[PDB]
Amino acid sequence: PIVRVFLPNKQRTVVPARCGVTVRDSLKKALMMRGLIPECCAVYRIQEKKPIGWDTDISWLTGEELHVEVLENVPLTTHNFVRKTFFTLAFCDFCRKLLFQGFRCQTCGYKFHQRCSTEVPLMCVNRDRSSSAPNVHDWEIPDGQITVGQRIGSGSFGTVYKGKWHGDVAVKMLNVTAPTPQQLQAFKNEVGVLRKTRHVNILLFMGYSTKPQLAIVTQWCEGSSLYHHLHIIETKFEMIKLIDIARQTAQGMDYLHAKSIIHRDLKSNNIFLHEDLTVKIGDFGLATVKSRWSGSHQFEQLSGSILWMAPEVIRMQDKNPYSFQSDVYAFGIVLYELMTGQLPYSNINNRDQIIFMVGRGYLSPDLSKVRSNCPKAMKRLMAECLKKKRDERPLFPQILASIELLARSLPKIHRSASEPSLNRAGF
Amino acid sequence: EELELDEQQRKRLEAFLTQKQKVGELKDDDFEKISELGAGNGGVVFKVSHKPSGLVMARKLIHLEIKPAIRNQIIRELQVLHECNSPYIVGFYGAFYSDGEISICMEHMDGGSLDQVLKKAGRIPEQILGKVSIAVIKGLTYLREKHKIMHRDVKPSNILVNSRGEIKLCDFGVSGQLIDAMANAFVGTRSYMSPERLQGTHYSVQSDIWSMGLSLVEMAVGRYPIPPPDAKELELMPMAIFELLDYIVNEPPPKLPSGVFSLEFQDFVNKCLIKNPAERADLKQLMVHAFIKRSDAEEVDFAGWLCSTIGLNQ
Amino acid sequence: MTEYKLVVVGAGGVGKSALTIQLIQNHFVDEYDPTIEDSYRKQVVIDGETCLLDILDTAGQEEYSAMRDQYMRTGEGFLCVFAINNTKSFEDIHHYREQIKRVKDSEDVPMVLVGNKCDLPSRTVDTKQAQDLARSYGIPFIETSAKTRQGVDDAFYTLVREIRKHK
Amino acid sequence: DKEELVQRAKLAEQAERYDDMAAAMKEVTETGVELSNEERNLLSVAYKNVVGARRSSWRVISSIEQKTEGSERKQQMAKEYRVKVEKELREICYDVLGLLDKHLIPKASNPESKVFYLKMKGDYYRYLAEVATGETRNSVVEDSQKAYQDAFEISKAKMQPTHPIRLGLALNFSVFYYEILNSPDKACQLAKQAFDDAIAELDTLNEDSYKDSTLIMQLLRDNLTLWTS
Amino acid sequence: DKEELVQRAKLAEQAERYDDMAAAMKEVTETGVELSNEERNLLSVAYKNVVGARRSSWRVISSIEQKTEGSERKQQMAKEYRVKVEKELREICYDVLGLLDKHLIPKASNPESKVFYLKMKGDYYRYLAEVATGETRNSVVEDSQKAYQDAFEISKAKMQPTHPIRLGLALNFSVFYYEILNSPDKACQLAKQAFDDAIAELDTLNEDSYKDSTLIMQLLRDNLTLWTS
Ligand SMILES: Nc1nc2c(ncn2[C@@H]2O[C@H](COP(=O)(O)OP(=O)(O)NP(=O)(O)O)[C@@H](O)[C@H]2O)c(=O)[nH]1
Ligand SMILES: Nc1ncnc2c1ncn2[C@@H]1O[C@H](COP(=O)(O)OP(=O)(O)OP(O)(O)=S)[C@@H](O)[C@H]1O
Ligand SMILES: Nc1ncnc2c1ncn2[C@@H]1O[C@H](COP(=O)(O)OP(=O)(O)OP(O)(O)=S)[C@@H](O)[C@H]1O
Ligand SMILES: O=C(NOCCO)c1ccc2cncn2c1Nc1ccc(I)cc1F
Ligand SMILES: [Mg+2]
Ligand SMILES: [Mg+2]
Ligand SMILES: [Zn+2]
Ligand SMILES: [Zn+2]
Repeated sequence: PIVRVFLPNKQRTVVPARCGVTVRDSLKKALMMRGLIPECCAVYRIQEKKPIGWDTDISWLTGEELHVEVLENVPLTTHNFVRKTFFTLAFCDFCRKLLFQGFRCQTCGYKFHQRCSTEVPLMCVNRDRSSSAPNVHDWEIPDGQITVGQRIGSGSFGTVYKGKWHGDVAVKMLNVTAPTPQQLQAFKNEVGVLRKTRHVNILLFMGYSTKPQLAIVTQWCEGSSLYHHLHIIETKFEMIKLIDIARQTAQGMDYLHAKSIIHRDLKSNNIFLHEDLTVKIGDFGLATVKSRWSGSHQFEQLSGSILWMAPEVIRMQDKNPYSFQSDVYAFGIVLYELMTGQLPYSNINNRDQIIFMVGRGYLSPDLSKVRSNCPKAMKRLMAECLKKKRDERPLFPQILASIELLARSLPKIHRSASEPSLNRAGF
Repeated sequence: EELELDEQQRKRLEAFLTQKQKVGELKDDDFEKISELGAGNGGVVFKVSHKPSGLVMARKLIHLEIKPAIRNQIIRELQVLHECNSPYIVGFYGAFYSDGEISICMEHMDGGSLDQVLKKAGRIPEQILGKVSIAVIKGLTYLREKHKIMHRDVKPSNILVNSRGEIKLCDFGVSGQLIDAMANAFVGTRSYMSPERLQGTHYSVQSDIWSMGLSLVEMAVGRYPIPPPDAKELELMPMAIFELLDYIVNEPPPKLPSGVFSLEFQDFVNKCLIKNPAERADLKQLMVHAFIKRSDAEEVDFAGWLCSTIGLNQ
Repeated sequence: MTEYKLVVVGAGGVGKSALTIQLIQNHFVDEYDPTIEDSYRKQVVIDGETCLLDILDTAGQEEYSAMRDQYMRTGEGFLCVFAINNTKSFEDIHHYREQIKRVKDSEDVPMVLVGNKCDLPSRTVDTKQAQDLARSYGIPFIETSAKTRQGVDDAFYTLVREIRKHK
Repeated sequence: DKEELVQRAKLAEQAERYDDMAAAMKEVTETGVELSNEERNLLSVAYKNVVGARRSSWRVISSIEQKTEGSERKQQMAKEYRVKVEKELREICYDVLGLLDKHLIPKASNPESKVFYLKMKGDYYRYLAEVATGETRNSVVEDSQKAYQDAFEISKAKMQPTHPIRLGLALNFSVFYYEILNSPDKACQLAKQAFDDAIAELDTLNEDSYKDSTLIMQLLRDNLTLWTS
Repeated sequence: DKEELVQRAKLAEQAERYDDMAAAMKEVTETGVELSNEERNLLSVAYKNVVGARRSSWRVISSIEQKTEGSERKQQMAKEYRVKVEKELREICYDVLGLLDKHLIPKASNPESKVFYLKMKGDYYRYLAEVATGETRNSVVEDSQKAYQDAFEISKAKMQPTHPIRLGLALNFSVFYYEILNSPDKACQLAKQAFDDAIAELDTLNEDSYKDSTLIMQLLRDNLTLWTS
């Protein structure tokens, strides 16, 4: 008289069917061997699955097949909550609105409103008053003026030639050969959108030309890319310098989103470190030259690199996968690259496998390779930026604000922790 | 010898070795580009000639920004090719680094890759296909014995031929560091990796066998087998990449249509496309396959047929 | 990350289950509860790699060899266990190796020879016999005691290393 | 030299010591010289911090008072604490109003500074009223009405429908309406009109003020959505 | 009477207003009535809030002091402000220290209360030494070491090593060693020993003492991780 038992984690065992012996006593040894306890698990019999008591005699179950499923009764969990009110710009992590009076975790810095308490994640993973007024603190250059420069490199959709037009200018030779009239019109519209733009941290857009094939003319930049300094010379950066770079990079993304233009291609190659101090970004927008047209349509064709692509843009089940969340995810990968100094997925050499495992959600960037001097708040920010779902990702105003807060909080957090406070919360 | 090489193959190998002995150091200024042979996924191939010797060779340039240490490591790893000598491998001359570019000097092949031949021919006769498979198996065996290296990138684009009918392989993964470097370069349209290797489990040449079988099927049908032809698509005798990968992982593999292909060939491709890599036969078991025996028994004037199909005058 | 399927085989009573339970839970079972089938999972770092071990502990009683054969077919490497006080269990290592060859349809299967119960007095299978048998198959020999835990990790970790070599 | 006081207040800002900052800026106000655009922000923020802290204290005390509903003198003690903090808040607001009406209102060369000062006056009257109860509440409500009307007229006349000051003034006026007059219809109408005006010039967003304007607009949308009920 | 003071202190803590609560607890302990652990926890938290805020302010001010050197004589007035802040800190520190000798240390009825008071004395000695210099700092740190050793000996001889209070005492002692003796080796060894002792005594505590231990152990792991380099 024996009973065959199926166990979680695709395991199994057989126990004898002795009279006077319960199922719980029979399987206690197996559960202890497998780090489980009967009280936190359920037992079912095949008859399709019928739950039975743990105290049931195994003798009456002779010849039967049993299955064990783990229960869930005590999530428990907690954070160290201290009441506090922020006098600068801040937002609830859950409710995404302005935050004047609420609660704060001393552990990780999670902030939420009084009314948002029941929605806070359980695991410390590392008639109301209205709001108020918070504190305050046709442009084609004619031919004969473009100096055909020297070939430099070829990217996802273009080629680089540094020419002369009233000084050094950057010219990108597009890989598109035959633009459709509708495609040409849309290209002109987007160029006109870009022309009336100007910012300290965005490269100037300087028109275009169409006589010598079709190419884009932009302001040339001196120096080198971020990707070079992170992985060519392997020059390390200090916390102040690194967070400053991140803050500057985020500064321009808010501007671009304010003018309602999706970057779609923020990879570490596309960030310049001009004059060794100022972050400048180029090579953005241009929806026309990507997703090669089959006619009067531009059905989405994937192109470029895959490390900085978000899961949804890979999945391609959405009509307009390139949304603000794509730029958010790109910024997350950029933060990770700056913080670790190692490219993501450094243990997989098959790009097909990388694509597949990103698409099914099975693989995410490492979170243990971070250094041991980065404050936990930046880790929380980085973790939040890389969420699989696109709905819960933050938008760039919030990330800019949190970066600003953690930056101004820098001088006091360098030293080690001291004595922590007690619970000081009511639940 | 020490191998099963006839007089012709041995003599041609000796001649190529003698030609290599006439080639010394390689530099950028030592070669002049004659024509472009095609652009790769992250590079391009140019027909070049070594002016100090006048020999016309094939040169592939790879653009990948890496640190000098990795460059020198790849240079050291590339030196193994000198001891590699087999009729089934594209001849090489050498490689060097210059101008932030990776250049490799290899034997120029006038026959071109199988992709252009298939494009200009539509479909390939089974007799022609059978001859290539045995040479592929022998080359894979040579690589696995002499160097224990799995190609991992077996596809029609990596097979070159000549007007003489000889078949050789290339683009093998000899340098693992270079393999890792090219991993994060750009994106492709269609792939051929085995479903198990997508799961992080290594089974060496089983994936190569699986990829070879699918490549042979595609060359036989004149269409990418994924997705399988539907009704009128099969009667003719823009899918997303993620869709293709998921379909490959979670669908039964396709098969040759009945009647138009010999049952031995259908059994061979079924064995070569077993979903379980463990159940898939190895090179030894595939060698003793009845279809392979028939192919060996058969004799085909492949060189003349290829010249006629391309249009070359003998 | 890396999963290894390990099968423990050998004659009844040699200590297959006691060895497995020492690996999984660091506890020695002194009772003799004959196995019909038992499988376990254990995550362990071996040579710097985080390994998921599936341990398939089989019946020594030949009455249940059909179940044993189903476990063997899924396995990647085999611990072939005898007891140092049971000469027939030692002689029957040949039987178990032949079973592995039959079920795996291969003569090239990772295997480690384990001589268990080395804490006992009056040992009757000597070191020279055991090392000669392991040598005859080209496999490692590990002495173990499930009671003292001597050799337990070495036996399983060596098998993992043999599987890696074979891959 | 007032610049020394300016630097002192700037240091105190990051020092998070707001009482000393308030006193230092009050000294500069007492100097009786016309202020710059920059210093006005510091003054407003400095007083706003203290007023907001006191407001939060009053809110939590009132919430506790509504919560207890017992029979004990703890409620009386809490009410005494509430009246004490209300008294000190009244003193602070009176000081701010006096300084404003004696130095800033009399000397307003540029209309924008006048609009800002009137907005401050109205918001501080609202701060008074939210604890005020009785005839004095009605009087300060009327004074806030006058200030808001005066500011709104000049804003509609000589201020773009995109500049942040006008947006904040509209927000404050809407809040004052919704809280004091409890007239959601007109407040919603004003909010919709202001949002439409802002959307009209959705392009004219220069480097100087891009995030603040859109942040205010988002807050307006949120309040309108909340008021839809 | 005293219960009314307790309610007042709880209300103040809820409203985050601290100085009034500090004075209330000071008079509560000056009354000389029996003091329980729950009551003194409120006093400790109250003093901790203000002292930590002012410590942060001093740290920021000192950072700004050395932020710029080749400039005008504004660093001079900045350091004058810093000295004023330091004097303010010294006054409250002296009051706190004298409070122990007045009521806490003499009215010592239970060993864990003595451990708690000595730990507080050492912590505030370290706080003073943060700004103290020279012979005064040396004397203060010697006094801190004396209290540290006395508290640790009693903790070792009397109660279990798995209680959170002992863990906090060890952590603070290690931090003091790092910040004064600057001996990473001795402090690291002591921290590792304490962590191992805590790990040995696991799964043997009460329902209430299941969360404090987690935070303390996490902090210990963080300190060891940072100090390993
Ligand atoms: N002294 C000693 N006894 C051991 C050792 N290993 C196992 N035993 C004892 O030998 C008996 C059989 O052990 P067990 O692990 O059940 O053997 P098994 O090979 O799994 N038997 P089966 O094939 O029936 O499943 C038990 O009484 C066990 O305590 C050992 O190393 N030393
Ligand atoms: N404004 C610029 N000034 C200087 N160099 C530039 C400028 N824009 C592009 N480049 C160079 O262009 C090279 C390759 O072209 P890019 O398209 O910028 O790179 P890329 O990232 O491969 O292309 P994409 O579309 O961004 S993926 C880079 O390595 C830069 O050195
Ligand atoms: N040995 C060769 N002899 C003659 N032509 C060759 C040879 N190798 C490559 N070519 C040609 O050059 C082109 C570019 O080389 P490839 O590296 O094969 O490009 P590719 O096919 O895009 O790269 P993959 O990785 O194989 S898809 C090929 O498509 C052929 O037309
Ligand atoms: O060429 C390659 N991939 O294709 C490029 C995209 O078309 C390739 C790919 C991997 C690799 C590892 N070590 C060398 N490797 C290559 N080089 C190579 C190998 C053999 C010959 I013979 C000539 C060669 F250039
Ligand atoms: Mg190729
Ligand atoms: Mg057993
Ligand atoms: Zn938390
Ligand atoms: Zn919220």
